[PDB]
Amino acid sequence: DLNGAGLVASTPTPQNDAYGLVWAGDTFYPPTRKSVYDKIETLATKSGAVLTG
Amino acid sequence: ATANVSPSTADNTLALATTAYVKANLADYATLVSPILTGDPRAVTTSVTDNDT
Repeated sequence: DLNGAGLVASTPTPQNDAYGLVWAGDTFYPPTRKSVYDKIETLATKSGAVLTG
Repeated sequence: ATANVSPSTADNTLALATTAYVKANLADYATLVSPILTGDPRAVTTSVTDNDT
């Protein structure tokens, strides 16, 4: 379900891995929109940022 | 207009200071114009021949 099967060319597929160490050195795997969104939700903006903690 | 939760007036660490915190801290100090000193204020005893303000 994640990579497929058979003797077919390894075309890239968007991975839905959580943000972390698996995100370095990929060079041919694109992220998923959920994966990007989850990390971006936890970042401060340049303008009108409401810092907490 | 970036904002952050105001730290306590006793905070003396690397936490970001807010304008409300600054006002709260300065509320305990005397201004140049018409200060009302309370308690036991002390000043330097000048010479008897001193002739200024």
